[PDB]
Amino acid sequence: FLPFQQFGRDIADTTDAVRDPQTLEILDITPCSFGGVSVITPGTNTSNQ
Amino acid sequence: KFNGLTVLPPLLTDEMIAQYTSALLAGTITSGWTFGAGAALQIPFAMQM
Repeated sequence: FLPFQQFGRDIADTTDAVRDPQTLEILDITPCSFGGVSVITPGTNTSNQ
Repeated sequence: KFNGLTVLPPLLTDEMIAQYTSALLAGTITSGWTFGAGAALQIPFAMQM
């Protein structure tokens, strides 16, 4: 980052990386992992597992 | 995947699809037109043409 540029943005026009306003640092924002939940279960008349 | 677009893996992997192609190639050079219509039979490829 240039000395006067505090924060960057990605292709989606969302926060990508930011800088510490207190000290000199550059931190990249990577969203914490998430995903879907799939349920493998048999028929209602067979088992409830 | 960091922006929310989940790419699901295909059910047939590369080794299974390659096994089905080699299984069909070895069958086509064996029974020819036969195994598609029924049980495989031994015929020489010289008599197949």
